[PDB]
Amino acid sequence: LQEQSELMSTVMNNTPTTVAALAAVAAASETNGTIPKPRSSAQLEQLLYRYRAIQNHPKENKLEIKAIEDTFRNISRDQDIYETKLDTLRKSIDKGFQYDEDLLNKHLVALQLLEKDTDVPDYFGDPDTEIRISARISNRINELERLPANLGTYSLDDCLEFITKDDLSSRMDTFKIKALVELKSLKLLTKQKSIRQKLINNVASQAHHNIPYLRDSPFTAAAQRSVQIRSKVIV
Amino acid sequence: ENNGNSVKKNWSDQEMLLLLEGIEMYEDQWEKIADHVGGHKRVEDCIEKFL
Amino acid sequence: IMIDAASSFVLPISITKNVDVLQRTDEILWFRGPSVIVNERIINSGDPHLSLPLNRNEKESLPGPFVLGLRPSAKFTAHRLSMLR
Amino acid sequence: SNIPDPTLPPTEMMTRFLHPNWYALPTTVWLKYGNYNSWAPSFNENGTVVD
Repeated sequence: LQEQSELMSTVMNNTPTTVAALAAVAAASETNGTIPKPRSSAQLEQLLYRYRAIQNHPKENKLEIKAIEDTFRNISRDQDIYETKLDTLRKSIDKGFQYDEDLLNKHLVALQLLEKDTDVPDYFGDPDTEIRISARISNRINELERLPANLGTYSLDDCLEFITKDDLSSRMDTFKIKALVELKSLKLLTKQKSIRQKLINNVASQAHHNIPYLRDSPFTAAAQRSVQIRSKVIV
Repeated sequence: ENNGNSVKKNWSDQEMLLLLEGIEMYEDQWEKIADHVGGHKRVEDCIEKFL
Repeated sequence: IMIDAASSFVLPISITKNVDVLQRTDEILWFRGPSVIVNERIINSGDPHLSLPLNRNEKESLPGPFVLGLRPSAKFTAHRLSMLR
Repeated sequence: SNIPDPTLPPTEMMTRFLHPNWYALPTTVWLKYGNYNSWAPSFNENGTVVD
């Protein structure tokens, strides 16, 4: 029941000592299903440090302190094992390999593109798959609708402009425009499809008056000649 | 900016932003869409760029 | 809430004799509201006195607001001037 | 604006195309008179392309 988020809400509300999530046998064990070993760098570890530093005063009303100390012992043991493996890795380095540049350029571009979940090439009907396209379009829409509007830029070429305390250089909004062109092109996607349907169904509905090899055909010329036959009168 | 741009069919970020602004304003009447870019772009050319 | 208000007024008596530092029409523009003074348009969201980390009454007068303005060093500017010509 | 959201159920974009190389052409129409008519002109063609 969001045991890692309840401590964050109690830290943001500045009232983590009056309730302290009320860790008991029926409350601290229901939200955990021993803490579940969070995987953040410091966003969920400093909260555990503060949660240990606050509860040093009651000293008996919370029973998960032993599990938190065992988790800290596991973290220290993993840190010591990682330092011994880092020493073994730095002592196990061969002297000469002469690593090339082209394979490095192949690895860096692919590892940069695989960070932010986009397509990378190798260079080494159907409604079931359209919902999967719409779920990726709406994902980027909901991602671009969470950016702050007060976004400014700073390039490495501004030092020739001599920006004073009140200067207003003309290279501040070079990324705020590009953060809106994508957001308003993902919304006009259904707008351009109507123009494409009005264009293709007007340039391809005839297809036998401007294209020469389709109007120079023996079947098509005879058909266009024979559909214009006026009905014969009687007597 | 307000000055004249470079040679045509370059389509910088201002010219790409103002057309998508004007389409969300009017949704038709491309004579009122071409001048929202700045007037230096054609009605027959802005449709070819938007498609 | 109205948008198309005037918010600009010019007195008819032209006292434009010693007035050249203000904002002229090209007369003096007189607004309905005052001006605002912004020191620096860029905010350094680091510099942990503002971000307040949860690790460890202390007074400290920093020299100048330019710590919170992302001011580059002069060596890169001199290197760019050497790359200019 | 009045544009729809791009997570809408009409998104196929090709459902009423009917390309002109798939048009039905008027061909010779075979007619039937009865069970004992073997000297009559059997089929009919008015504005047909193929034989």
